[PDB]
Amino acid sequence: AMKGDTKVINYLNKLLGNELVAINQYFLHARMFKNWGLKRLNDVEYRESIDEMKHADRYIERILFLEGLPNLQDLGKLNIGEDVEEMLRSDLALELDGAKNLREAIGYADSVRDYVSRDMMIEILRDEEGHIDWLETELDLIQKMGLQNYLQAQI
Amino acid sequence: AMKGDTKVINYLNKLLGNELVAINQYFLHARMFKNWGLKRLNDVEYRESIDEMKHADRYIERILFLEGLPNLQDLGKLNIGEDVEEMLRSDLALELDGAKNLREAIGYADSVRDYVSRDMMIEILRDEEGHIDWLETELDLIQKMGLQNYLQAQI
Ligand SMILES: [Fe+3]
Ligand SMILES: [Fe+3]
Ligand SMILES: [Fe+3]
Ligand SMILES: [Fe+3]
Repeated sequence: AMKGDTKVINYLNKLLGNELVAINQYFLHARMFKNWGLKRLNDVEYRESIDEMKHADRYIERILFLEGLPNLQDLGKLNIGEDVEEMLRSDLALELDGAKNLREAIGYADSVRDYVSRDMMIEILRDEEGHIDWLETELDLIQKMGLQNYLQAQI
Repeated sequence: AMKGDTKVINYLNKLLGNELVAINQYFLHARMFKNWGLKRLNDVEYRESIDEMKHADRYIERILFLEGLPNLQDLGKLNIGEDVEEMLRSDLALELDGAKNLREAIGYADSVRDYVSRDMMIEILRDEEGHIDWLETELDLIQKMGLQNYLQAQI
């Protein structure tokens, strides 16, 4: 019914890619956390991978509605941590860069008056910023407490 | 309780990577098929992504049990098709190469007498070969019938 802007489509595909990587990374990390007996951390990672799945859905829906083609695009490795701090750091690196990409896209969607795409991305960004926030606190505590002291209060 | 062979672990991580890519690709393709009104094709792609998820689980379980670390490793783009034939071809390219990697790994697991890893991979290979087979038939029919004639008998 309506072919959308092609740079918007190109942005949506870039963001979709970000989500797929986030999905795979939190799936792995969640399983590693669980293997260690860190219920709380596994719980949040697991639910996060579910959310990112949901974002990915929204993105694909939107590309298809705009008569665009899903088109990844080199996702890019992929930094599975070897300890909790490392894992959370890679996660936060992924999230921050994702948020950036979202902010640029939202800008461009608005310039070209794709308010539907813009508003969808804004809703998603809000989600991103909450997890970013959560992540920055955990890493703060590991810093302040020390990784071992931090873990043991999880257990 | 038991640190496993490190080349086996390295192989398991390579195969895990293959699964993650397969998961992301069939998730996308399944959604594209569905957007076109191809219930049967979407149904099989969707269920396939579920299976590959299950393989990924088995792999991560096994790496963790062998005191190995999940470690991807450049997944590699990623070839989303633009029509059904193209999509199925990319899928089959992915599957065949995956099967190959499995066969090498199974060989090596057996040489070093990791029968548990070997047997797990054999079970997985059997799954791979069935979908490969299914895929080779669909592509045969598209060839014999022509893509349009093929589709319309789906609908
Ligand atoms: Fe997201
Ligand atoms: Fe997020
Ligand atoms: Fe598989
Ligand atoms: Fe398969």
